[PDB]
Amino acid sequence: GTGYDLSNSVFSPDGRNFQVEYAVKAVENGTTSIGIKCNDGVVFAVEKLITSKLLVPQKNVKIQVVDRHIGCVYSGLIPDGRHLVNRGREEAASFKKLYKTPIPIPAFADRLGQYVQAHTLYNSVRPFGVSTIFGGVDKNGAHLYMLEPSGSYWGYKGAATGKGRQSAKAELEKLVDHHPEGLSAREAVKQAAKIIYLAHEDNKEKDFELEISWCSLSETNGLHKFVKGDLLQEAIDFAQKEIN
Amino acid sequence: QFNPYGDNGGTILGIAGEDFAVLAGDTRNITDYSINSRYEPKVFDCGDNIVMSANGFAADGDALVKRFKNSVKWYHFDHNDKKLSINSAARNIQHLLYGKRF
Amino acid sequence: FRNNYDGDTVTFSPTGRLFQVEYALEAIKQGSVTVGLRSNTHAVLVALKRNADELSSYQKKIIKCDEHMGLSLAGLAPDARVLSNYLRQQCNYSSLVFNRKLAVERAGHLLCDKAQKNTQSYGGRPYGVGLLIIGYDKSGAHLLEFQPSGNVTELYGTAIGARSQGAKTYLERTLDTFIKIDGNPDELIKAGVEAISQSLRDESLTVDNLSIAIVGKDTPFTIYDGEAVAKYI
Amino acid sequence: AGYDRHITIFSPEGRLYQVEYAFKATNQTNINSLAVRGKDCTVVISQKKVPDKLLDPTTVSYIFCISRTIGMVVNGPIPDARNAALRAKAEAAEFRYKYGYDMPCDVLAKRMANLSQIYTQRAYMRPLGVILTFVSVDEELGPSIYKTDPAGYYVGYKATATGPKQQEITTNLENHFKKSKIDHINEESWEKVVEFAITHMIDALGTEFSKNDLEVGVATKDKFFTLSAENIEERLVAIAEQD
Amino acid sequence: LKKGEVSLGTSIMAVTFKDGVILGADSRTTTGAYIANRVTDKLTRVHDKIWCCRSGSAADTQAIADIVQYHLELYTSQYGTPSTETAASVFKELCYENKDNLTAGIIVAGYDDKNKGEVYTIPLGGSVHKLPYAIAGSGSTFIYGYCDKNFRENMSKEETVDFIKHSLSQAIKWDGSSGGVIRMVVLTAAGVERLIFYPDEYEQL
Amino acid sequence: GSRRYDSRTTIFSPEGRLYQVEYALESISHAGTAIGIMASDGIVLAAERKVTSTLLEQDTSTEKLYKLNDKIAVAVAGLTADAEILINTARIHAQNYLKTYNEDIPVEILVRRLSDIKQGYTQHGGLRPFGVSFIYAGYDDRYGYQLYTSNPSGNYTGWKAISVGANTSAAQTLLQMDYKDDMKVDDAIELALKTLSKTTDSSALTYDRLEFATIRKGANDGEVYQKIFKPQEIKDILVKTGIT
Amino acid sequence: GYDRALSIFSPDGHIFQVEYALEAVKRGTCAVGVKGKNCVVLGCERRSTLKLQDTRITPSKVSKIDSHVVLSFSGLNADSRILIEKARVEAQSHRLTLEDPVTVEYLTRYVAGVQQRYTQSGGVRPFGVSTLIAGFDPRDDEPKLYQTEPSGIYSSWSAQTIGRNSKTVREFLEKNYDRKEPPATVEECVKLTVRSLLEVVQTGAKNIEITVVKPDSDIVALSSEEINQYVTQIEQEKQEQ
Amino acid sequence: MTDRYSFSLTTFSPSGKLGQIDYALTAVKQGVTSLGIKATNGVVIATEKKSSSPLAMSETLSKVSLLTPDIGAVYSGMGPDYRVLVDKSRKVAHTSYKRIYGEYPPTKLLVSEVAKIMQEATQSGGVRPFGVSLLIAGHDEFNGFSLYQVDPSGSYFPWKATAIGKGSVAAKTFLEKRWNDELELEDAIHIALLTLKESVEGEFNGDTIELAIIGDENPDLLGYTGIPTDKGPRFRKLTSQEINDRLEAL
Amino acid sequence: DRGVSTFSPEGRLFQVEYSLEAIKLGSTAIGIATKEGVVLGVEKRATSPLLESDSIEKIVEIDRHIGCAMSGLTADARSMIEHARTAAVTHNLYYDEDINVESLTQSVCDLALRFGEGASGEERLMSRPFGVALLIAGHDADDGYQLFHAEPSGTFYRYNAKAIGSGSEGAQAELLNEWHSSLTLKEAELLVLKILKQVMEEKLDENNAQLSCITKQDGFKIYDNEKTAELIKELKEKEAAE
Repeated sequence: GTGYDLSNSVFSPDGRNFQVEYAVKAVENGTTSIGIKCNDGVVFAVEKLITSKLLVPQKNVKIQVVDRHIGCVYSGLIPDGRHLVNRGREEAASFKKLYKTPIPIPAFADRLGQYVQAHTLYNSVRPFGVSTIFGGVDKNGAHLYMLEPSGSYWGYKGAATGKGRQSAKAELEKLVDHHPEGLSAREAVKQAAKIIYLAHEDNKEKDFELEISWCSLSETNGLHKFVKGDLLQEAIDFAQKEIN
Repeated sequence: QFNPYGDNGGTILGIAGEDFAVLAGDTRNITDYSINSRYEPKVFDCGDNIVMSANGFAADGDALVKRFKNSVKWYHFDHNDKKLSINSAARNIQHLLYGKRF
Repeated sequence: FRNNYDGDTVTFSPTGRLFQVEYALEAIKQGSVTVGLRSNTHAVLVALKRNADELSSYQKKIIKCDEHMGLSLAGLAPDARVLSNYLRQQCNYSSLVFNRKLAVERAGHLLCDKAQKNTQSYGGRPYGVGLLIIGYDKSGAHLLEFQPSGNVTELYGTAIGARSQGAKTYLERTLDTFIKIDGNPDELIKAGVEAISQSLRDESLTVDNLSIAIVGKDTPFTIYDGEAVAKYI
Repeated sequence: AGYDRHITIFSPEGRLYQVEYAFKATNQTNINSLAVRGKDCTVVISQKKVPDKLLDPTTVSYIFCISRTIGMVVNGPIPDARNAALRAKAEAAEFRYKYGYDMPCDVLAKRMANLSQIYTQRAYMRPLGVILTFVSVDEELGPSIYKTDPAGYYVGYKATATGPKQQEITTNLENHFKKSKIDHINEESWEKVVEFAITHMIDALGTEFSKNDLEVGVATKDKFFTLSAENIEERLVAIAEQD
Repeated sequence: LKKGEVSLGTSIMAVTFKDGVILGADSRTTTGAYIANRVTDKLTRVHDKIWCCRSGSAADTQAIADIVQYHLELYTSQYGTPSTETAASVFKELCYENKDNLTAGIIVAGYDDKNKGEVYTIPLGGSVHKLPYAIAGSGSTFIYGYCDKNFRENMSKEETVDFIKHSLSQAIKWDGSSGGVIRMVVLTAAGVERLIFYPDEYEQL
Repeated sequence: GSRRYDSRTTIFSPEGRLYQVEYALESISHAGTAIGIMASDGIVLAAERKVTSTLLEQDTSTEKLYKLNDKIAVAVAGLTADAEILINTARIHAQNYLKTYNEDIPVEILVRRLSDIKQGYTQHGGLRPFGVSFIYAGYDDRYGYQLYTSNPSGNYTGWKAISVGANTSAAQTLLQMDYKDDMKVDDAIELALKTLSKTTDSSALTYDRLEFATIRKGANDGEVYQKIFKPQEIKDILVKTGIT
Repeated sequence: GYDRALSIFSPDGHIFQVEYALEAVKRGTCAVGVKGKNCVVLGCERRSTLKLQDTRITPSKVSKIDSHVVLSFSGLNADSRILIEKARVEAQSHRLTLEDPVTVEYLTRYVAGVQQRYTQSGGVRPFGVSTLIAGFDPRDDEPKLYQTEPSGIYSSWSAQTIGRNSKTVREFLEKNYDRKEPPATVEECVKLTVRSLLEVVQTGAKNIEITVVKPDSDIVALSSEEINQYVTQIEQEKQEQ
Repeated sequence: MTDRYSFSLTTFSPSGKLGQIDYALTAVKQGVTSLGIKATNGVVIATEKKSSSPLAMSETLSKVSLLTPDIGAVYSGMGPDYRVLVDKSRKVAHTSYKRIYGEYPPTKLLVSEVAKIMQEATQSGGVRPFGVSLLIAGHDEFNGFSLYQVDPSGSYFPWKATAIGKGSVAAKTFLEKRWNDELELEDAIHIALLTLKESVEGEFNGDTIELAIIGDENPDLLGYTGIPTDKGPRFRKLTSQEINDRLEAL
Repeated sequence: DRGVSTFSPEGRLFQVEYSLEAIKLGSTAIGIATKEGVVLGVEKRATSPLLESDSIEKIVEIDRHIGCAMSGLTADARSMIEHARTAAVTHNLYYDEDINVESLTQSVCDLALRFGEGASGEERLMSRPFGVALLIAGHDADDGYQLFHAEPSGTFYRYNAKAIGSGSEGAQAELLNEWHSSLTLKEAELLVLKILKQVMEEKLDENNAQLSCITKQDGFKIYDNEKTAELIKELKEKEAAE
């Protein structure tokens, strides 16, 4: 027949859920954002699109942190991931409440993928319109994960989502080749900044703001934290030079 | 067994003025023979020129008084910042108290 | 297609969109206009109160959820009332549990996440109102806009509802002026006064038409209606 | 009416197309995998495909260790895989908890099959479009092979494969097994058995495989585990010798 | 301890040493003056290198342990080997929660690679303490002075052993409830090793 | 959304009808013809075993005539399965009623009991009704023998005699023709058998094609005695009709 | 668990389920009642589509909710039963709770909401039954006549009919009944009833069934003979001209 | 989430029909032809073990399964449906009967009980009827041997013998031809072989075919000794050997 | 079909939107808030002479200080009426006082949206909006007399006077001119009753219409037929002057 898409849990005649696939639509539409696992740790980079001067700088913050070691960022409908994020914040809490440890990134990774996939399991459950790049330093190093409304996430040497991901995925692939060694968080900070501007070239039509956060076994000790001030401004001009 | 109650000591005195009204108790809080706090203000304005104090196990009255001012807030919300009549609160608080009846 | 994809909150467009949301978002525009802006010292709510008739009164678009916090609305009132009450609890809850005035930003998160339920959850609907919320706190004055999509934003100034765009431009047009106006709510008001006048189209705001609310540094969340607004009319 | 397509109810022919469509999402990931009982052991070989550098390849597996003893490889959407594995993982411990001993492999499959059967009959539940493959060395059964479908249907296997070219691999082994007449490989060392399979995997796929190319797992007495790329390459070494 | 279930007591002690931790306990289980089962192992594996000294209600411990074992196994089946600490956290929960229904003290001990051996006591209070060594059960009473004076960190494997062997023997000697045989369990990177000792030896030390 | 899938069972026709009820009735037309008669001295129960065969085992087989109580047994027109549900329930209900009052249930009470139960699906639940209707044969203290009926709608009546399943109108005609108030059971027996043989859609009316029963206060009695006839007995009385 | 909302405002703001229930009401065999000066009488046509029934054990289209209060209806005999039920509980409840049987209105208003509820209730359809309620209040002889309908709306009637053709007989009744003069005599009230009845019933005695509430829980149903005697008389006076 | 299909999924046709059931019957008819025969001394049931691949190990799939030492079952249809029903059937038997009466229910009640389930699927929302029908044979003390056939209608009735699945018509045809009352099981066994042979297309042997009986109690199978009252299960499953043994006896 | 909470492509609620239809289908009901009091009057709209208009009340008393009238599908209000009355009592139960008419009114309109099928974010169990609209008149110490129009939208306004039901709008227009703050309860009676008779299909009488007031002194007070008939006749006299 037809209209298989018209209800979530339905399998398409080819066995697919177009709703999720449609949810994927706005995901791309979601603000381009990336993440990087550097040598010790991970870095989370996202463009903050400036809609207007009435927006107050730095105030509306995209990247969200789970526990204290896990940052998360997503292209898509903000309230979605937020809603999800809270659940993750719940998850780790329960996890840590039970396990006394902060949660391993992959552990944390898994739990969500279920909860997302749960929203693939019912025609009444609206899949998620977001894909979160997320991770942090954990017991064993860091990890870099981006979870799809499909309920699929993976380990990522680098990760990107939203519009400009291609420009990103380009640059990420490069740095992989530029630095199969690894990367210093600092350069991880710096390079992402360039990538973002480059990624912004798709959305170049409007001005934006740049938000980048990171989790460094070294620099944040394994905490997850924002890039701020000079170091933030550094990568900016570092990129703002390199963009030219 | 854990006792749900205790006493923090300190006597409170209400007096209705004709035109005015006044209420007082000590500032002394104690436990048994140990003084909790020589200065422990026990009496509280809840708003609308209406003051309240609960003498007994403090935390009870404490949370209570808290809960009461909470009620006040919603009253003004729902009654559109109408002043709460001193009697009404009593009728109200009675529920709060009797809400714990058992 | 529409009837296919516009029917259920739970169902994306082939483009991955929620028309009920979009429709719920539409009703915002249908709703009357309200305006808001903040200084660092103060935040201002400016509403145009709409009636059914002159024999009727002007529906108030403004709500106080707290001493540091209250809101304005353009959209379906009851949802806000639901949410405002919900919010009020939270502030009071924060006040109860933490003895803590609810952080305006942190406040928006809940509602942002709250309606987010309606979005992904079958059987319900998003709230029929977009929301402007001001609060003053330890982080100072704040102006937060809400979207029935859940999306919340902190602004210097803004307006919502019918044709709020003009002042919205004018506000953006006027940006750095009022935000610098500090401790002078009056101009902050009169700015918003001139603002709401911008998106005033049919009529001029009147004593009853206009509604004003303010929280500020030492200014608790308060509302100015009628004679209160008179000097600013 | 035509919603029968959309939901799970008998077609006018008495058919469940959501199920049959879920059979699509099986090979959708396009991984040709196999499982063979060795002599004492059981080995699963599968394609490990990495599309992107930016990925973590190591994070990419459809072979999941359900128990100490039981590993499982999945064919279908990774989320359902990530979903189903946990479900299984929940069972064994609880089985182990309830029943004092680790769940024998089939029981899991039997157990898991029910869920699909539930999803099969339940409407609001969609089934999962994954085919599951359960092997381990069962203390009673030694090597054992069990494969479940979205239908809640499953069976034992002397050996089995899964994937788009599963059909051919099936033939290859059937031929080989008919040739051998024996259900399991005679080879004692799974090492050989791995190489044996990879051979027949390379064979029936006509396709050579590098260390990254393959997802591999090893069912041993009391333990399941998966090989490294080295072990893979190690096997890849000797296969290059015999062949 | 409920009416009608067997009482553990005996004497449990776990001691970290230079190569890890070794666990030991008496084998004696008693209902009142009657010794229910003299040979009973009170040393228990929830997890490969993570282990426990069970005191309090045997039923409790026996019941509790698998539950932890369950979750850990599940946890491991998810996330792999937890910290010996994390394992303790599990007990604590049930302990701290069901303390009102639970009479069990538990010494939780497990070998970590990074942490080498570890010891975690959970008395009936449900509190948790990581310790260089720990003792519990009835006979533990007698040996504190002995243990403390005689304990040292990073002793040998065997130095610990006899330090263990003597300590328990005292408890076994002094405590009635402590006795049967000394079961010892080895936790190192080397692996898990159970050791038994017959009275005709450790009674004489 | 779930709405797509609801047949919306309980919704009214524009004419205020419930088609499921209508269709349930319709399947009942397809149901094997079942007849019952309240004689003066008793109540007769005869129904056609429908869809029969050689290796079909008759003796244990009862697809139609079931006994709720020793004063209440019933004939079933509809899905065999569905009734057995209600059958069991009513028994309990009666048993409860018995266990409540230590007294047998006046039939209608049990009847009305099931009546509204059917009606339960009628007015709520989105649940299909039962495709079953019943002949309620019962003896009470109050009215003595009582012959009731029910429809999936739960509407129900008393009868001096009644038929259900196929050929009802035909039977009803024959019945409403040949019946007379004072008829003795044995008359009604053959009368039904007469009606049966005639209303029989198959060639011959034969025991192996029939279920048969009677409620009668025996000659030595004070216990009003229900009896289901054995196939032979049916076959025997089949001869006594001259039908042979 | 089934919440689905059947009763919904039409594009033009109607609930057809309600409106269709009205049809089963119309489809329902006509029912009528009239209140004499001291009394009330309830006529009902026995569904005549079938016969040979045992009418004794077959329930009457009219039923007593309480000794002083009865109800009749038109619609699905099923839907009534539940309605019939809860009201019976209700009176007893009111009896128990209030130390007093209901006022006819009280249960009436009660029953109305029940319907009226199922309207804006979800997951259920409304009843398909409209009802006529009869009774004399505790310590009040006064005739109380109430008409309810699946929409859950009630009202008092000098006289009322419901079911099929009710309009027809209503027109008869509207003119034939006079408020200024209730048919004080039960019989004349019964008479006027049966007169109105044959206007629809189309010539039957058994087809007709009658019930009368008198004060103080005095409630009586009439035999066909009593009926026919009126039938006879009524015919004559008609024939006479 | 939160299943909102509470509404009966199968609804009476304008013709007064339940299509899913009909389609179940359709699917049931599609089922592998499977038979049962109630003889004097006992009852036998039979079906072809279906191999969708020789790599698959047929024995690992059992279409015939003991419900009680005197009762076992077989189907024609979707294996999985049959699978779960077995457990419930097994369970409800213990619970609703044994855990009450300490024994194994008379064939009818369990059957009556089982069918009850299948009906429920037909009626309750969110669920579909099962893709099988069931040939069920059991011996009880009082009713002795009996053989039942349950549909997705949840309807069930006894047989002298019967078959379900595809060739069942042809089978039942030949069955009626062959069947008499006085058939002893072995001939009936042999008969079934003959009969199912027709329904059999590919290889016909104990490895292709599944046979079991309701026989006399089997003390060997009792797994223990010393109890006079319990002489063991009447049910048994037949070995490919025993099968192929009697397939010589063809 | 289509969901009940489904927004219009304009962002409106169809059922709510449609609910407004049966509102206009409701009898025309009118009231005037004065400083003296609040006059209420409503359309009996008897469907038959045998129908006794006595048993028709679309005017109801919530409490002495607060009462209301209905126009729409009536028995829907019963819950609301019962609900509303409770709240005041409840309020009084808690607050030992009368409730602000608004506070009550506001509370009532919270019933509005509570229809939904397992709605997202809360459990509000009702199938559909209420099929009735409410004129609500109460006297409160704060606001004196007031008149609010309750709506299935959950929205309500204050009104100098209001006309709801069938002939509302025209009658409304009438109110627009006729009303002034200085109107008197009697005048308002006259005005309503006249404008009723205006919009009424049948010739207005005490039987085919119904009257009542709410007066701070006496709170809610119904007008009997007789006083009604006088005012009627009074109008008939006053209505016929020039």
